[PDB]
Amino acid sequence: TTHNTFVSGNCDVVIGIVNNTVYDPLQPELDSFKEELDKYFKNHTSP
Amino acid sequence: IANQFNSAIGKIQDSLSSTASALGKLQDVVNQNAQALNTLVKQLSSNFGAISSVLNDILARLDKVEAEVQIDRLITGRLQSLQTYVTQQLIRAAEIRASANLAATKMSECVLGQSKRVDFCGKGYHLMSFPQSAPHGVVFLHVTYVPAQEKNFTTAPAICHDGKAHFPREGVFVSNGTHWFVTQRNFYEPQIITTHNTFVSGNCDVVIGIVNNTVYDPLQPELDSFKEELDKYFKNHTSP
Amino acid sequence: VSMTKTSVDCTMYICGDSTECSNLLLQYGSFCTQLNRALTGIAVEQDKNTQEVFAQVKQIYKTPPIKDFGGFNFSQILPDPSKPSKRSFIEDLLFNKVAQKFNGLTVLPPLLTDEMIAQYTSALLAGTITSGWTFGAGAALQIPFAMQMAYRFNGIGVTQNVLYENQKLIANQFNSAIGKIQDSLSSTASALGKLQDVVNQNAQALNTLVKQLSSNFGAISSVLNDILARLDKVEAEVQIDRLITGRLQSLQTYVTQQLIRAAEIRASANLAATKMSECVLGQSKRVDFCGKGYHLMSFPQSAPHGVVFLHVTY
Amino acid sequence: SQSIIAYTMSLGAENSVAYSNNSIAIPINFTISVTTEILP
Ligand SMILES: *[C@@H]1O[C@H](CO)[C@@H](O[C@@H]2O[C@H](CO)[C@@H](O[C@H]3O[C@H](CO)[C@@H](O)[C@H](O)[C@@H]3O)[C@H](O)[C@H]2NC(C)=O)[C@H](O)[C@H]1NC(C)=O
Ligand SMILES: *[C@@H]1O[C@H](CO)[C@@H](O[C@@H]2O[C@H](CO)[C@@H](O[C@H]3O[C@H](CO)[C@@H](O)[C@H](O)[C@@H]3O)[C@H](O)[C@H]2NC(C)=O)[C@H](O)[C@H]1NC(C)=O
Ligand SMILES: *[C@@H]1O[C@H](CO)[C@@H](O[C@@H]2O[C@H](CO)[C@@H](O[C@H]3O[C@H](CO)[C@@H](O)[C@H](O)[C@@H]3O)[C@H](O)[C@H]2NC(C)=O)[C@H](O)[C@H]1NC(C)=O
Ligand SMILES: *[C@@H]1O[C@H](CO[C@@H]2O[C@@H](C)[C@@H](O)[C@@H](O)[C@@H]2O)[C@@H](O[C@@H]2O[C@H](CO)[C@@H](O)[C@H](O)[C@H]2NC(C)=O)[C@H](O)[C@H]1NC(C)=O
Ligand SMILES: *[C@@H]1O[C@H](CO)[C@@H](O[C@@H]2O[C@H](CO)[C@@H](O)[C@H](O)[C@H]2NC(C)=O)[C@H](O)[C@H]1NC(C)=O
Ligand SMILES: *[C@@H]1O[C@H](CO)[C@@H](O)[C@H](O)[C@H]1NC(C)=O
Ligand SMILES: *[C@@H]1O[C@H](CO)[C@@H](O)[C@H](O)[C@H]1NC(C)=O
Ligand SMILES: *[C@@H]1O[C@H](CO)[C@@H](O)[C@H](O)[C@H]1NC(C)=O
Repeated sequence: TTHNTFVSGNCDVVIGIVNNTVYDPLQPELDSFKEELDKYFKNHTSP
Repeated sequence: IANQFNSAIGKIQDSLSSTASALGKLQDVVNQNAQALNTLVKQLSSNFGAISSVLNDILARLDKVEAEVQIDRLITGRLQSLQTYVTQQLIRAAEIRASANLAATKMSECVLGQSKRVDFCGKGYHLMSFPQSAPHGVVFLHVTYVPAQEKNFTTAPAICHDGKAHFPREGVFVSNGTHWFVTQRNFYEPQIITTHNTFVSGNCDVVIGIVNNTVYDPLQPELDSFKEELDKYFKNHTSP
Repeated sequence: VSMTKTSVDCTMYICGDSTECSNLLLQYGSFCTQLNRALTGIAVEQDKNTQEVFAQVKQIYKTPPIKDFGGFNFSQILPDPSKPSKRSFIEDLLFNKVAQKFNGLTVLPPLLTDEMIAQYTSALLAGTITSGWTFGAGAALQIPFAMQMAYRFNGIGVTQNVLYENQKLIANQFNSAIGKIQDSLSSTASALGKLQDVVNQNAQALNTLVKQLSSNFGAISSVLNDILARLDKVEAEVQIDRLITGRLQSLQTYVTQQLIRAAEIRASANLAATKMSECVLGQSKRVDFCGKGYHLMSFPQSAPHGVVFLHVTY
Repeated sequence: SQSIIAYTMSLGAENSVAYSNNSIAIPINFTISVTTEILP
């Protein structure tokens, strides 16, 4: 997660850097906050 | 970092191929053993009050009754010389014992580890060390991080933003003049001050010399980008 | 750290002005070049002990003239310019508690005069209260003094806001803490008695060494000229050789006490060089190594034949 | 042209330091240094 790691600069310099997900856990929360908001707009389409 | 390491090992070699007295601490104890044995031998030529210092020169010229009065002096001189030499060597055998137990402590803490003791694994901050065999000795090539180019910065103990005091979790606050950053204590790598770099405690009354700047929050702009997208969905849904 | 240097000459000590005695000395061999070498090996080392304890910094650091320390009143341990010596109020006190002689006993001077030992102390201290620890591990980098004290607290697992929330109390404690050691040191003796206990043994060894000149060993006097002025040159030697074999046992013992104590003094000076490194040039986490408690910082102080550490502990 | 001289020994290089309650010095660069320490 972004909490198990820290950040600096870009992939040119770090010899043997590897590609992966870093899975920021704020976002699989706030996506599920937007999908709940989208349910509120879909409910607001009904009246 | 590798080129500073390789440069330094190349210099350590170039010095050991050019300077004489670097190994002087080992030369010194070999010189003591050479000098103390030479002294133990030079005592043998002493007459000590006997007719001669060659004991065969007593046993070739005197009979037992008078040879005794000569030989007993030679025993006295020599025995005292050995009680002297062995006591001098015992006192040295501890000078070595202590040098060995210091070298075994350094072998263990500096080679088999990394010590947060100052000056115990060479000068600087310790990274690692390497043992070399020397005759009757050890050499530790201690490898150390030393800070090299420095500049002045203005600093403050805390940043005040919401009347709450923010402090670094690690590092220190630095101003280049225009801005405020937070940097790791032993290398200048400034960062935007955030809730991740800084923890909070109490209020700006109590901290002597506190200063004012904003502390960045990564949540508010990101959740504002969702409020601008929310605004469109609200404006759209006026039309049906 | 040091002990009082001495040097003693076989020729003077065994022979008060007799060539008959001096030929009877030469009869034994290299003993007297060897005993000149033994005491030289101590005298070249009490300087080495002073250098390994004080020379741990390769620059001299000077205090700023302002007392911009955020509450901490170090003036008691920095210099007092009003003295003819550049020492502190505390270091003056350490000298308030603690030519050549007949018979060839002598006391050689230290390589570093006390004024130069006090100078190294004032520089190690001026580093300590301005440069963080960095004047050890590299170049000197200034840091605000109370922000150094914050690193100390962050070192002993206290969160640094606890300093900035209480810096007034932490100073009003600290100024009292350096005030209470004054009142102790003003009146108690035994607080420095460890150095006096070293000096007493070198004095008690010299008292013995000179006392042993006054001994017969079966000879018709303890005195050399009072044997020459009576017995003629051949029958005298039965007397003078007994004064030699006596006096030479006396040196062989005195040098054996001085070498064995020089090793005890070395062990105490090398421990002090470790205290100076870990307690003055840094902040150790060895528990109770820099005084009893959690360590924050320590200040060296110059004393006769020793170093004194004022350790600060939470 | 050589001579033996004699002198009061210095304690090495002088350094008055620019301390202030709001000034810090921070390193921007560093040296990896190797030293040799020799023990009997
Ligand atoms: C880690 O992920 C990187 C992408 O985030 C990836 O870099 C990308 O690699 C591809 C394939 O080599 C490149 O594709 C293009 O290659 C050249 C231009 O470089 C073009 O002529 C081709 O037509 C093709 O479009 C991407 O341009 C490149 N992108 C970036 C940002 O570098 C790394 O290769 C991955 N590394 C590892 C070790 O997995
Ligand atoms: C203190 O450090 C600051 C951070 O580096 C620095 O301010 C930064 O200056 C750079 C230029 O070197 C700015 O970069 C922008 O410059 C123009 C702005 O119109 C654009 O064309 C560029 O693309 C780029 O965006 C940074 O924006 C600026 N950073 C911040 C946080 O404001 C200061 O100059 C330093 N001050 C001192 C006294 O040293
Ligand atoms: C650090 O930032 C603080 C907030 O920006 C700032 O405090 C503000 O100081 C001003 C000027 O003294 C006060 O202004 C008020 O002054 C009196 C009451 O003291 C009123 O009669 C006036 O009408 C006026 O409102 C602010 O009230 C005060 N604000 C807060 C929330 O504290 C500090 O002074 C700054 N300090 C430094 C060194 O930058
Ligand atoms: C750190 O700063 C000090 C002094 O402060 C500076 O003074 C002005 C000249 C200007 O630069 C201000 O913005 C600063 O606040 C520097 O100290 C001087 O150093 C030189 C030798 O380099 C010496 O001749 C002066 O006597 C010093 N003056 C004082 C008052 O100490 C210092 O060089 C700066 N160091 C770094 C690493 O940035
Ligand atoms: C640091 O502490 C000393 C010792 O208490 C202070 O010295 C006293 O100062 C007052 C005011 O100048 C005098 O009236 C006293 O006679 C001083 N006593 C002694 C024993 O000298 C000193 O003022 C303090 N310094 C700082 C910078 O606060
Ligand atoms: C690691 O070693 C292999 C050879 O064994 C080499 O091909 C590879 O490039 C090396 N990787 C890095 C990051 O240097
Ligand atoms: C630092 O000292 C100067 C006086 O020399 C003063 O103007 C300034 O306000 C002080 N700041 C702090 C935080 O003590
Ligand atoms: C508005 O809603 C319609 C569906 O009713 C959709 O096609 C359109 O993409 C939406 N646009 C915005 C800007 O929300």
